[PDB]
Amino acid sequence: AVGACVLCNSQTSLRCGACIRRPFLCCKCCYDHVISTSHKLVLSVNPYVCNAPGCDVTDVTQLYLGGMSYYCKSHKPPISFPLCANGQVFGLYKNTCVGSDNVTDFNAIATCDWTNAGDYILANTCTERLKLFAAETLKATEETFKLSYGIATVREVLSDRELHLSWEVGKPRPPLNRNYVFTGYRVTKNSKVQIGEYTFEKGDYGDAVVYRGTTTYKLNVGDYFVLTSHTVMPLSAPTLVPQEHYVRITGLYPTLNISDEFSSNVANYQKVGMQKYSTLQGPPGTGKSHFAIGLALYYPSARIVYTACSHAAVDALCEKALKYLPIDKCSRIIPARARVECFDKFKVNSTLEQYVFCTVNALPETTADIVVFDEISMATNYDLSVVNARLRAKHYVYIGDPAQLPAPRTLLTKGTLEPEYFNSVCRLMKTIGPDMFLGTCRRCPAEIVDTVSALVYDNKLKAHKDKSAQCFKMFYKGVITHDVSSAINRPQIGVVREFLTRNPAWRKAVFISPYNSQNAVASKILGLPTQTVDSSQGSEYDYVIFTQTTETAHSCNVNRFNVAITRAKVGILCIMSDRDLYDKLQFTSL
Amino acid sequence: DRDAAMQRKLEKMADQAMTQMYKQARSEDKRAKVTSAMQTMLFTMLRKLDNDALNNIINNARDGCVPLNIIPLTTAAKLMVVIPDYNTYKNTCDGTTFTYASALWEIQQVVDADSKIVQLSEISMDNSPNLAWPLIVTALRA
Amino acid sequence: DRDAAMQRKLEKMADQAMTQMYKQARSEDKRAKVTSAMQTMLFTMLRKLDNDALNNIINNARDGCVPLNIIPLTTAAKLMVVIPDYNTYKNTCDGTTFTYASALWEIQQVVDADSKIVQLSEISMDNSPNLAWPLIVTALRA
Amino acid sequence: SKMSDVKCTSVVLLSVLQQLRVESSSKLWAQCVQLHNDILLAKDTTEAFEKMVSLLSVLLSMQGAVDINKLCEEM
Amino acid sequence: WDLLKYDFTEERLKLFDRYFKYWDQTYHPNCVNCLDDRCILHCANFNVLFSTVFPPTSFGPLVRKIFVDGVPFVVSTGYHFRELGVVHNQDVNLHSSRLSFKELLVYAADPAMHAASGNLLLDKRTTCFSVAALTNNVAFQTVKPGNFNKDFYDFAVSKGFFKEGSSVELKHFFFAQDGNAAISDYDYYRYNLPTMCDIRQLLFVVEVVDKYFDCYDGGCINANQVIVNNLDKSAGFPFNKWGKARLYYDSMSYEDQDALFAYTKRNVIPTITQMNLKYAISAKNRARTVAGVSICSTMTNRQFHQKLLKSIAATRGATVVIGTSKFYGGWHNMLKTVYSDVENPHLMGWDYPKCDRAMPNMLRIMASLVLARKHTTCCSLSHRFYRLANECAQVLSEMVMCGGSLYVKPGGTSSGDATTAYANSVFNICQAVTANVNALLSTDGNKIADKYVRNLQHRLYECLYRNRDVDTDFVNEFYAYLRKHFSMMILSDDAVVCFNSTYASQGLVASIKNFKSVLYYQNNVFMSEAKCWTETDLTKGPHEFCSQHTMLVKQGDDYVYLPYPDPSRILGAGCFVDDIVKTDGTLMIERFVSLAIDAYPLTKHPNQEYADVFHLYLQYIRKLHDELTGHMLDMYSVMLTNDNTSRYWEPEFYEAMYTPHT
Ligand SMILES: Nc1ncnc2c1ncn2[C@@H]1O[C@H](COP(=O)(O)OP(=O)(O)O)[C@@H](O)[C@H]1O
Ligand SMILES: [Mg+2]
Ligand SMILES: [Zn+2]
Ligand SMILES: [Zn+2]
Ligand SMILES: [Zn+2]
Ligand SMILES: [Zn+2]
Ligand SMILES: [Zn+2]
Repeated sequence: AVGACVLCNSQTSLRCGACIRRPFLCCKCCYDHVISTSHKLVLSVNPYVCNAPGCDVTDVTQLYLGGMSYYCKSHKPPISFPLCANGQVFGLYKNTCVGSDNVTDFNAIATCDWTNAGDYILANTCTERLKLFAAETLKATEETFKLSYGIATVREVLSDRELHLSWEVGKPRPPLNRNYVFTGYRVTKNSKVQIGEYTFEKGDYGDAVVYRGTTTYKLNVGDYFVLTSHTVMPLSAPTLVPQEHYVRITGLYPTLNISDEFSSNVANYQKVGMQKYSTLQGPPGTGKSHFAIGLALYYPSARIVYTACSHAAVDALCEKALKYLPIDKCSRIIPARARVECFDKFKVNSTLEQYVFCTVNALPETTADIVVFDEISMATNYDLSVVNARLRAKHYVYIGDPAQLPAPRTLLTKGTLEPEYFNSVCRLMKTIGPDMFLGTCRRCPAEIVDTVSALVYDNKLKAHKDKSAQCFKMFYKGVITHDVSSAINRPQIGVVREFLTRNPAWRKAVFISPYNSQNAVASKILGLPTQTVDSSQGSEYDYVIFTQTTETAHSCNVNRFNVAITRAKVGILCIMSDRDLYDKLQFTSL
Repeated sequence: DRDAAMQRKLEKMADQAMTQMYKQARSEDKRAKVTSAMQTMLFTMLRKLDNDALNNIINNARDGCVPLNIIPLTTAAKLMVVIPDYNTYKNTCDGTTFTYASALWEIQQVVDADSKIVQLSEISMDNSPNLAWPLIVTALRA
Repeated sequence: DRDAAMQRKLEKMADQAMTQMYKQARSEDKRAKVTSAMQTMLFTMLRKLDNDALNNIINNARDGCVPLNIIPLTTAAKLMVVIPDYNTYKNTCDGTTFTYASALWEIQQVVDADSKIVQLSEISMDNSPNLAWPLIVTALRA
Repeated sequence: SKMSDVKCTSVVLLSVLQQLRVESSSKLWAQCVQLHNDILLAKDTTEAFEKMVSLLSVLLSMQGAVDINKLCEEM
Repeated sequence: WDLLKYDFTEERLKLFDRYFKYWDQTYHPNCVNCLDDRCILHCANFNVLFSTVFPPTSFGPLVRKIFVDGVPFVVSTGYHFRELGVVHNQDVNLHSSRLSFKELLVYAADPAMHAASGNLLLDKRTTCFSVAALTNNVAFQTVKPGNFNKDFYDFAVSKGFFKEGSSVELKHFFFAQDGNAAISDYDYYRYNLPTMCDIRQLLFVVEVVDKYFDCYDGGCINANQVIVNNLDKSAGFPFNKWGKARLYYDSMSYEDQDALFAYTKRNVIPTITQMNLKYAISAKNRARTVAGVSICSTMTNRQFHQKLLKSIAATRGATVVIGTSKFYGGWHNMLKTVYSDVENPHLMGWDYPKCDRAMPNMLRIMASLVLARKHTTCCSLSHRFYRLANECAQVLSEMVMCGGSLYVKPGGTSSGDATTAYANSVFNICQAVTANVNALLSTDGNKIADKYVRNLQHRLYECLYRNRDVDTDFVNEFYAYLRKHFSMMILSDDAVVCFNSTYASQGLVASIKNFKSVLYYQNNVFMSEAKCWTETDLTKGPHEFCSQHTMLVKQGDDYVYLPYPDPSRILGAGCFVDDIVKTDGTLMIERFVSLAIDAYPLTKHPNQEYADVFHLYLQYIRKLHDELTGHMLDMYSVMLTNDNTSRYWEPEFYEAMYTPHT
């Protein structure tokens, strides 16, 4: 079991033991890491524990090598020599190793608990192998935080689709949505056995936890629930494959008389051909996700994989391809588990079609000829590393905007992450500028662009529309109730219910609220399609009913508000909560 | 001498452990990277030969001008090579002769990616954006 | 010295007897597994017989013995013809029915050497070069 | 050594073609094998180089199986 | 002919009374009635002729529907051999209860179930009769090329090898093969014709060959005395679907192997034998195939022949030099016992073209009847007949499985049975004695000046064509003549002969042209005289025997013969290896130690470019060990404490292998 040191890529055999990911480390770097922090456990081809019959000494500064085993200070044979000596912990390839100085950064990456604001800015301006290691340890920390959630136990079964749950005392309740799957148990005497993978949702009336299940078992009183935790796969591929400006287009053959719609995008298509990876940045609704379909129709012999981190972003791409691209030579990939329903009009799960569509986590190991990664703001360096490990291709086009809302980063609570730290590509668009840029709002009415080009994008947007007189925003305080952690606001659903009998054309509008639970609970009063702001990024709607639930730091986030209000194609109703933001936009009063 | 015998037995077992661990590590490493090592070895050997036909077909295959079948040896047999861009056409073709693999070939027929036949007078510095690349040239050995 | 070397010899011998007991258990388990595999092989080859024609020819022998070489030739239901080139194909099984072993066979499939299905409209004198010979034509007894 | 570098490059080149699963296409593997065995039993360097061109052109014929612009870059 | 008619005894008797009517010796159409192993050669030699007028589908096993606990099997209860006539089993159980391990082994080995439950096949790729096709699709098996060992090749051209006009050049490569190799190589059994042999002459050449095999001893041995060399060697078909031969030598306790072996002395077990394509370095691009014979045949043949076959390999000084090493002065001693006081020696060496495919069935039956003359006491007569029928059903004319399809092998030895180098040696001695008999009889007789030899020609004709009983006085006298003037040395088909040259010039002993004639009428191949050498000068030794040339060097204080290989072979074993991990070098220093042990005598060769091959291997072992300790000092920081590889690059460790002390 030999490997490569993370921060100098020398050959080595050690692995730090207190770090969650066990990064391979060369000898000098391992001494630097175990002499400064408190990570004192090291594993070679065998661990560095004391091989006494009974002894617990693991601190590598203490152990000695004797015979063919490592003994502590009080069991060493007189033919022995210290490991942690001379500035080098002894491992294989000891004298062919190059020291480094980044051990003042690798310590901070491997030591921190990822809660402060600075750890993400350090996980994104380091070297590439440290970017991969930092992303991997962040994924591992987010996974082992899920073990800190409570444990459920059934009190009674009110109905076959209505359980009743009591949570463990002193441990926080998990949020109840289809992200978090639980496993059942009947552990009494008598069968400490999993009885199915379930998932919950808080039913409207009573303390009923309406559960969906894989199996068809009857649930007793004693059945109890434990959250599942997914092991983090280690990652290898670089975040950004190195750029190589070509002289002339390779692998792509352009087209004769593409269309009259994508005629103004031809120069950017030639630029995509010339480079290796290119980055596109535009304010919302300005042709970014349209540009990818135009890339499809400008290089018709080019096999393309479209990818995004959500499912509604890739579904917006799927709809645009349904409108434009030929539907026989297209596809769509859905994972087997699939707690959420996806777009089903393409020949699902046929990766050999010329135009594949996928979420970045569920990609299959394949090739392409140009791969389009839409919505890079919602991507972490784990996601870009996964898309660089699976998909091997000739050109990469990263499309997205940093001013929309990022990956959530559940651990981050103290501070704010500027756009140039969201991942590597968003840093590239905020360091040197994007390779391709298109700002002109071709989707939203000019009222929406007039109020959204003053909040984030400082007066840089003009619309190919006019004031469409269907942009209403009202100010109603909305006395809130509290769910698990995602608040629910009854009286604002009430005023929306009033705005549904008294405006008939709007019954096709889509509900948008920053909280998942209110998005579930306003379907049973209204019946409209419902979408959360975080998962609404990239798909537009004819009419949008937005409801600011609470006055907080989350729902009064201007990026979240911007991606909320720039999805209405022709009409929007915005039930606000904050006074200043309600004064910041310029709608009708209502 | 009893203790020195114990030391000799221990160092002999250490020596066998070193040898067996090295053999296992090197053998599994060699059997892992077998595809890439063989391809790198092949192209090292191909550059070492310095033949003027192998160099020509490799320097064409870098640009994108690869043959679609096995290159023939017989006089007056058929070879179909794809030419991706006009400049690659200009480097290899002249009039109707076609200089490939250090041999002269007589062009018979140039088709497009839409499988329409094309005359060699359409292939111009100016009309080429109106073509449908990559051409497939069917030629015969001189 | 006597007792300690005695116990060292004793525990060496006991570990030897344990190792040979392990070896015997592994040998007997593998014998059981091979006997199961042979028995299931024989019983599947029993179920694959064609018992009508086989009973007819065995009951038509004057002793009950028939040579093995004519068990398939008069009771097999599938005939696989392997054909190396086109003249052989034209002479042995031209068309969709032919004759062999004094029966009439109907061609149910033709695959090539690559296990790809080849339609009967392909096998002609001018498309004979592009087929991956030999051709395996599977026919059924009519 | 010029004759006995083509006799060894045939060995390496046919090993590369076999690792790329040429031999699942029988009509192509028959010609690659025939070119290999003809190079190995050759006494004149000209015919060995022509058969080496024909054999290598099988490897360049398959587009994405190798990455020729990456392998030739290091030289 | 009736399709199911398998018993042609009356037709054979009608043919024999129509053509050979006044041939007075008895003819038993079924050889199971015969009286000794000289009435088996007689009646077998007749049935070789007659069985070419009978339909070819009527030979092979005779199946019969038996019942095991109520379920109907079809299993083989006999055989109908082309040479041996009809042979019936004696222990056939038409209603059996259960299947033990022995009965299960027998019913899975034999081809009655496999051919009876497969699709009919018509393979136009061959001419050999095709029985069935077990799978639904025939299998095309390729042979990959060998892996290049580029480090050694660059070391070799660094030392100045492989230049233009070199006397040492690569000719031994790893040749690859396309799909139809195994069935375009099995097709070489079309060179096997049914040859009737001259039976009044074969029944004398048998006695002289038996005199050549007189000093050894043999018999049946019990199953606990059987020594298997390597037990991880595959067990043929169908037993390789579940394990190696280790499994079937571990599953059957010695009672269950003795019971199987005592079963084959009263029963015939037909057996399927695979044809494996060989992957090894060679000089010519024809594919080479080896017949992997079933463990049900190899076990019993090992018990039957192992005592004789391990007493041939342990006798030094005989004609059959199998088991005499070329190391430690063994080659000198072999070459000195060839020259056992022949008068005016010339060495001669011949070459059978297609030795294992053209070899007739009668000479393979003679080889198996000479290897089984040692059982005068341990076996009865019918036991020896049923062992002959088991060899002819499992080895000679078996069902060959060639890529998912059962074909009928027409005849000639299969290179993988338990007695193949030795049965080949008996065939080789038989052809040399037949050449001498033809050369001595075909001489004029008035021109033979030596009154002893002319009387020997007269007595030889009389003992061939005028006696019916073996004349041990003259058989001993003619064998003494052959050893005095035609000394041989035999390794399975490589023969070196040290014949008297005045005699063979006068015509009283076989020259090359007599072997050309004998192989014409008794092997159906033409032995071209560009593969048979004649060395008139004994201080150069045999020009080639067992692929090693021989040279007379000065060693110690006296002159010895030493074997040296072909230098292209040793360099080809360096540069081209058949597994990827053998390319590494540093793991394989024992590979280069063995190659340098084989290439040591090239140092004493006078061509300097030959003598550099040994120093190339010594310098390569030194470089390999230097870079090995370099890497094992990097991986650790301590060199190996004890290291005795320092002697593999001194020439004394290698020169000690060719000095006669051990
Ligand atoms: N070249 C164009 N001319 C006119 N309208 C366009 C053009 N390109 C895109 N649009 C419109 O603008 C909208 C932009 O959609 P999309 O590409 O999804 O924006 P985003 O990528 O910001 O979500 C599309 O609905 C499309 O109808
Ligand atoms: Mg978009
Ligand atoms: Zn650590
Ligand atoms: Zn390091
Ligand atoms: Zn201790
Ligand atoms: Zn007889
Ligand atoms: Zn016996």
